[PDB]
Amino acid sequence: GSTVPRLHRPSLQHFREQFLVPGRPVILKGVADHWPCMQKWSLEYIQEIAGCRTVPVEVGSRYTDEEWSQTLMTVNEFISKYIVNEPRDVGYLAQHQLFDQIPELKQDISIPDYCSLGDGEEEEITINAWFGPQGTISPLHQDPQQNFLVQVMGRKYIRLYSPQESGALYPHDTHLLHNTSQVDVENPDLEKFPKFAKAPFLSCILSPGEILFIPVKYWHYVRALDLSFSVSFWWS
Ligand SMILES: CNC(=N)NCCC[C@H](N)C(=O)O
Ligand SMILES: O=C(O)CCC(=O)C(=O)O
Ligand SMILES: [Zn+2]
Repeated sequence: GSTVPRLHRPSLQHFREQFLVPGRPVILKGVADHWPCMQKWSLEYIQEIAGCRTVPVEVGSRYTDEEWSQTLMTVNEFISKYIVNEPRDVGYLAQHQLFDQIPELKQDISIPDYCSLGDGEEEEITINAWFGPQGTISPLHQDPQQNFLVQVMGRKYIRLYSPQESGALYPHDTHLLHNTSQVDVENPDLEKFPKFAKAPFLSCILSPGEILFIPVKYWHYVRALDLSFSVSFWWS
């Protein structure tokens, strides 16, 4: 397919009419690139401000693996065990509302102006942190809300499939995982999932300072290319 469009600070109206309403993905430049987090956030700063706090940690390459698990530890332990000391396994501080837990970190980010284009309340917006080493993989899935995924540290390779292509993505037959694809995006078993091949997609490498708008129910697949930290905003 082709690359996700990059727009420098588009007006609220242009974003509403060209991406929000028709549900098209877009990268927003010049919006979050000067949030205090962009130059302040590093291992040391995160250790100093958050190192002592308990956080949920996902262990295993993908959350669809059988030998995959969720455990608890301090931020310092996570960085030590799963980032800097030659990790033995993939650890990932994923989908954790770190900013409700640590209000001092919320100072370093903001609510994107584009969120007020929706029907939801600003404080009903779910803010999650995505902190982990190079190689963390989030398998193909969809979320029930609009998403502003802001990249702070490192880069992320992201694959996007429109909800119309849901048939060729073979969602799990479980209810519980029905929002998660059965296909390994970067190595698809075409013999078991032959329709995944002709399914068109958008993709991009998301870099620090860039915001990825993921339309509601838009399927996304995410792999960290470096030591990465992302902040997702779920809104309506
Ligand atoms: C997205 N990656 C991950 N390693 N954990 C959280 C996955 C739960 C949820 N369904 C989601 O992707 O938002
Ligand atoms: O960045 C990732 O690893 C996945 C993030 C995600 O799934 C989301 O923000 O909805
Ligand atoms: Zn998601």
